[PDB]
Amino acid sequence: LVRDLPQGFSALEPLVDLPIGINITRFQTLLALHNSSSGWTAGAAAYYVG
Amino acid sequence: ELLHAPATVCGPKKSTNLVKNKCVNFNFNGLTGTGVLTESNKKFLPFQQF
Repeated sequence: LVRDLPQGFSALEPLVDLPIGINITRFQTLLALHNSSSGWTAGAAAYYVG
Repeated sequence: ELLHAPATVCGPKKSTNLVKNKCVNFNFNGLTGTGVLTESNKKFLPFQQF
């Protein structure tokens, strides 16, 4: 239990190769809950981007 | 053709056997050199090669 990111250390292991030759300029992500009663809507959660 | 993108098409690799406890040359996925290969008592992480 914590209200924020943990006071510790962890190293990140590699997942993919993907030799993709694309010139990337920007970024956009998304996932939310959408019911069928009141039409398209949104959930209530946040994610971190650094 | 080949201009900028990383190779996506190549031919077969004519590999051979492996000789231990002898002075031999070697080539591990392009990593060339010489010496004697012996059983190690140490471990690599699952994704580490050299």
